[PDB]
Amino acid sequence: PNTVAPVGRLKLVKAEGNEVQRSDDGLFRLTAEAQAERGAVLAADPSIRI
Amino acid sequence: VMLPDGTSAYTRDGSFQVDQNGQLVTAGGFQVQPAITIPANALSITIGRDGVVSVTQQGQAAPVQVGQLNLTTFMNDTGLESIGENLYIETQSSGAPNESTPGLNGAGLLYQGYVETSNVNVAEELVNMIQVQRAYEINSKAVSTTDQMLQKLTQL
Amino acid sequence: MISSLWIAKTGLDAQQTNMDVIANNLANVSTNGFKRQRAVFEDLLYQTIRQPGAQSSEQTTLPSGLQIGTGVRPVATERLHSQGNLSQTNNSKDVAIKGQGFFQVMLPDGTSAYTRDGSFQVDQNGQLVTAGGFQVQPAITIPANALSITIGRDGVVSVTQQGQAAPVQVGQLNLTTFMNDTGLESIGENLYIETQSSGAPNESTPGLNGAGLLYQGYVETSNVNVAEELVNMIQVQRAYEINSKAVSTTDQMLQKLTQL
Amino acid sequence: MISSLWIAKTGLDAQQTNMDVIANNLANVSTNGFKRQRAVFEDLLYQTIRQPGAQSSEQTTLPSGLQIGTGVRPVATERLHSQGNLSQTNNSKDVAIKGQGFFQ
Amino acid sequence: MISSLWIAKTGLDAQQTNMDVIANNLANVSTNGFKRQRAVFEDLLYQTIRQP
Amino acid sequence: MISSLWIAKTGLDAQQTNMDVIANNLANVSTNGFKRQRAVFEDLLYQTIRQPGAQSSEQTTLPSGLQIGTGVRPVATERLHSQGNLSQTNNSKDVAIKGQGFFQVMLPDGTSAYTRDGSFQVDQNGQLVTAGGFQVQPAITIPANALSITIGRDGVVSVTQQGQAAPVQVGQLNLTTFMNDTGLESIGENLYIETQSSGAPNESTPGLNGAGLLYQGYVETSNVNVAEELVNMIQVQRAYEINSKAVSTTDQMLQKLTQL
Amino acid sequence: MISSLWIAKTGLDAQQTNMDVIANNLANVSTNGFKRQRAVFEDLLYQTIRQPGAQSSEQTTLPSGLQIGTGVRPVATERLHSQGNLSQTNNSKDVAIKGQGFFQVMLPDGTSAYTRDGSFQVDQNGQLVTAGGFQVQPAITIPANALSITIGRDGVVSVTQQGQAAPVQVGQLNLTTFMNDTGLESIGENLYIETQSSGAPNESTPGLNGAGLLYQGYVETSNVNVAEELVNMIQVQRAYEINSKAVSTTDQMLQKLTQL
Amino acid sequence: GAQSSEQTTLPSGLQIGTGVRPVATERLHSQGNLSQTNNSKDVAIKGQGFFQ
Amino acid sequence: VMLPDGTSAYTRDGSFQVDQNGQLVTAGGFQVQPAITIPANALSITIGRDGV
Amino acid sequence: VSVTQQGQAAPVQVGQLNLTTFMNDTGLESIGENLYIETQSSGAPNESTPGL
Amino acid sequence: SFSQAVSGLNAAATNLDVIGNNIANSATYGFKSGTASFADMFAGSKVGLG
Amino acid sequence: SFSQAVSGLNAAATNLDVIGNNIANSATYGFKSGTASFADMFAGSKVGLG
Repeated sequence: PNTVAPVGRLKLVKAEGNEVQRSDDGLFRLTAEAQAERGAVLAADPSIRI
Repeated sequence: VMLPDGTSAYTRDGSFQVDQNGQLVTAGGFQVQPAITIPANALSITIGRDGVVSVTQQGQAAPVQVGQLNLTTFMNDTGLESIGENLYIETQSSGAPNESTPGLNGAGLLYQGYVETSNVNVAEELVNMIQVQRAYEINSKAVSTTDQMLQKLTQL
Repeated sequence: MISSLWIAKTGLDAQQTNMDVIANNLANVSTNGFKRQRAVFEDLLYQTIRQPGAQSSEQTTLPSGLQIGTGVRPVATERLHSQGNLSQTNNSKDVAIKGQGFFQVMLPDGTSAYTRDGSFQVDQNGQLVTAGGFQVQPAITIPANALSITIGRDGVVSVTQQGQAAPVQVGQLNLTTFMNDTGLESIGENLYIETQSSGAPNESTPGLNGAGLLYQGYVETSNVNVAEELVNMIQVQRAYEINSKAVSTTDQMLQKLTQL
Repeated sequence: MISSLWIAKTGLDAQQTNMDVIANNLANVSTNGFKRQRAVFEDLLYQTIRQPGAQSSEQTTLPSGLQIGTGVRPVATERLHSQGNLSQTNNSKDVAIKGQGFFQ
Repeated sequence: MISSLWIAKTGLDAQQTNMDVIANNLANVSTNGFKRQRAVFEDLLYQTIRQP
Repeated sequence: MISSLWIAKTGLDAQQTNMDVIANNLANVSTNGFKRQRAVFEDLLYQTIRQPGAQSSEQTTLPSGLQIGTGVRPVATERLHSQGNLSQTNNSKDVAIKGQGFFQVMLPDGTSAYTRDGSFQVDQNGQLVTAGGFQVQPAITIPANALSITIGRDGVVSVTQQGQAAPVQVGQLNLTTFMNDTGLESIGENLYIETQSSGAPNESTPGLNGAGLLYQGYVETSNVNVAEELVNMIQVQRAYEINSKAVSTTDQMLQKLTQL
Repeated sequence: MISSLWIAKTGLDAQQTNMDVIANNLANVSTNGFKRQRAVFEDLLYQTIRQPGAQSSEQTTLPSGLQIGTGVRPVATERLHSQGNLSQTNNSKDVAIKGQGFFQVMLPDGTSAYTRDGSFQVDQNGQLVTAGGFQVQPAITIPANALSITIGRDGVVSVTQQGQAAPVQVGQLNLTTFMNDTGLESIGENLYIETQSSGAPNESTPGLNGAGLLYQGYVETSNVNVAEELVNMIQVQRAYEINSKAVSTTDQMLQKLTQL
Repeated sequence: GAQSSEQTTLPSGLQIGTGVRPVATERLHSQGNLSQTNNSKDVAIKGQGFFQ
Repeated sequence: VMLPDGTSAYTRDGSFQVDQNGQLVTAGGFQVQPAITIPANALSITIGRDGV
Repeated sequence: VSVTQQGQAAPVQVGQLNLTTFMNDTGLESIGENLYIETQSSGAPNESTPGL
Repeated sequence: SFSQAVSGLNAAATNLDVIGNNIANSATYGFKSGTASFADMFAGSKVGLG
Repeated sequence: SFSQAVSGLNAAATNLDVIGNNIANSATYGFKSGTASFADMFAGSKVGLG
């Protein structure tokens, strides 16, 4: 068990209801207005805990 | 203690036995580190306060030193991983196993002829069983109340 | 069907094993050259759940995570090979060991067993046998009209004949010593057979190489100390009672689950 | 019905046999030419469980496995054929033995 | 009820017989032409649990 | 989960601690230079709820308002440093203390420990050591051909050699006195070490400003009074009974709430 | 399974050891050249809990913290080396020592033991031997044609032959003395062997630098005192019974708890 | 012992058993200890015979 | 474990028996690979920590 | 927080465990993992030495 | 600790046997008295056997 | 009371041994008789030690 080492970090984002839209396959994606202001890809929020 | 695969585990159960080639091993057969080999001409084995193992052979009026019992001290004892048969392996929360002589560098002493027993307090466990049982009976009632509320809701 | 039930069942079995060892020790108080037994217990498996030492944050670690243990199991039974108190039976045929040696006898199958019991008899052929009729090795044969048998401290067996002022030697009682005396396999009848964990049989005379000295007319009583057994009976009874209470608590928990 | 109960039952029987031997020795104090009895016991069978010396890993053996034993059994009752004290009754017909012979 | 109890009771009765014989011998010291008694005992039955 | 159960659990633990102290005191009856221990308890926290002394009404205050207490906890175990009765063992090396001093020994680690037990022996080199082999300081060296060792009331150790009418002084036994004698840390083995609550070790001659007088051929037995221990055992058993009854009563109450 | 049970299970064992020592001393009340034993005890572990002297506040220390202790352990049984009373049994082969020396005897295996028993015999070859048949050193042969044996206060053995007015010196008996007489290892048969705690065997002549004097026709009896052993039995029996009562009280306490 | 497969057999199949029954009550015909009742009419057997 | 058709399946049920030609089999009768054959004069079978 | 070192009759001071006190403790935000974070209704976290 | 005391009892019985035999032969020409000698049975020190 | 009484028992035994030694040396030229002197062993003044 001494071998345990970090490998990668999950990307955790913060988005409200008014910014995301459910695509046809059930996966949420950024709406047009919200995407235009927050950019194409959402930057990971360091304050998100899982 | 040295495991068959070669990785070292750590134990506090001090019941040892001599195997067929001498050698002090744990009751499960794993050899204790470091090596003590006890010859056949031994009459009595004495393990001193500082872990020195002396063996008295017939004729000799002076005991012969055989080996040293080295104690491994961790800085975070509770972080060890319990691997089962009275053995703990080091983890990232209990790194740097420090070999030391017993009595030095904060290490403990050795008493021969005595074994450390379990520290389980019995009354605490019984009161805790009482608390656990009644708690599992109050959570089950909460489940039943939620079930009844759902049944009444979906019935209309 | 529930973890606590299996754990408490293992605890009950371990305490029953302890009581079995206690009863075996108590039933053999009068047995000559008997060694008391002790049970050694170990923890069972440990469910890992959370890994202790895992990375909780980028610069913090998880100290001592969630390890859930299983019950208990006995590791092994170890004897206390120590010198028992001697008893004078005033018999020329009874020999006692003062050190750490064994008598070697021959089983009817031809293989050799080892016994510390010194209650010997003489068969119709005159060979020194044990109480069960197994022949000591070597065949310490005895002449027809012996008046007295003298077994010295070093295993020399002599017979005093009539009209002869010098005793005649009819054998040499030897002792076998092992690297590990606890590794000998008990077969009953106060007999121990060789195993691979008991080293090798080192044949030697009484007084050299560590082997013990022989006393004629004495028997080596059992080393069972009663007071320890009584306190251990109290311990076993109370631990069994606690584990039965735990089983009962699990039963009530499961019953409450069933009612809902 | 349980192993420890059988072991204790055997121990009780062995001690009762020892008491009978002692009582028989006491009842024959006044008998002439009586040799006292002594009972010898042996330890009974062993339930093996883990075999002592069984190879646990590829190289390490298991020392002194779980040899749970059964009770005890008496092997034999042996007489002590030793010369008792001679008593003078001053009778022309009473005879006493000095050695290790028997009348036929 | 128990073999030991029967054996010990038998031994008691035998020693009581010996005491009675001694008392009768002592009571007739002054009698003329008296011959004093002596009791002879024997071992009772021997159960063969294991045949020698 | 319920307050009364925690309070009764604390009471049970305190009574078990008291019984442990009693058993430790009774186990050391035959130990020389032993002092019996007594545990002292304090009640736990008090829940505030209604602050007493508050204004019950514009012109009046609440007298002794509603305080809810928690269980009990043990503060400390104090020794009773009193002179045990002397026993004559008629040995030239046994030394007993009549007053309030301690002997000083050196542990193998180089530190200094303090013991009141005076059962002394001599090693293979001649120095006066205790039963555990620890060297009494200040080092007292007994020479090879000693005929009698005399230890006086003031701590002088003299050896009378052959043919010499005068005795040869070979050391001087001093006693160490501490301001707080109960504050020493007992490490077992009849040994106490200095802590910061036990002041500082003041060396003094045995007969001076308050060190005790040394008696040769005497040993100081333990001060354990056994009848008091039996009565206290009765008391502890009854208190544990009552606390267990409180636990059982709380158990019965929660059952009715579960049934609700 | 509970602390007080272990502590009272150590008390029982220590008192049983004390009874064993007393019984062994009383059994050997008549053996010549016997030294009686004395068992010494010491405190076991002391669980720290609240550390004594711990800094509770920044200026107030905690005096004599919660030091819950474990039971008792015996260090050893030490031999009380004192001069037993001499008895005049008027035989030329019995010699008694007046000081603190030992006779040297050669064991069959080639090593040397040391005995204070003076009952000497002569074997068939004419050598002085111990009653157990072990030959004395440095070998004192006695001719067949011996009329009287004279062993003086200096250990000189002289034999007067027939019709000769002058005695013939046949050897010189020497005494071995040790730095520590207690550390010798007793091997039975009134024999002690050298241990590293007993220093080295210093051979000396009887009257010089510290060997004792030899008296012919005298036997050194044991130093066991019967009345003191009786009183010690009465006190050990009471202590054992009281510790058993502690065991019983713990058993009763554990009963109520489980029943709850 | 039935053929579980084309080349294998079924070891120790499913046997469900019923309870327990008493077979027989046997007597231990051994020699009991003797008691002396001081009676000219009472007789005791030493071996393995019966009165008819 | 070797299926009747010859392909290998995998099990965690550790309740094993031995059939009439030696050989370790499962409770259903399927033979376990590798092939472990216990002899007839066996007095005790020990399965070690490392599968020996 | 003081610790005992071997041979050192005196304890070594390691640190002070300070307690943070809020004015309206009931206004704290419980974030889950047994932690409270300050909320505008529970502002002004005042560190203090316990007891003072 | 029972065998240890039993051994002492046996030794005392042997001593008394010797004393009684010596007394019974108070007037017996050519009789030489007997004396019993005892030795302890220490096993490995620290424990007695009788 | 079992250590204060033992002390008195031992003192009486010592006195009786001295008396017996005086008696045994009734006919011994140049012998001087012996006597024993005893003193109490008080501690505090409320606790006697024998």
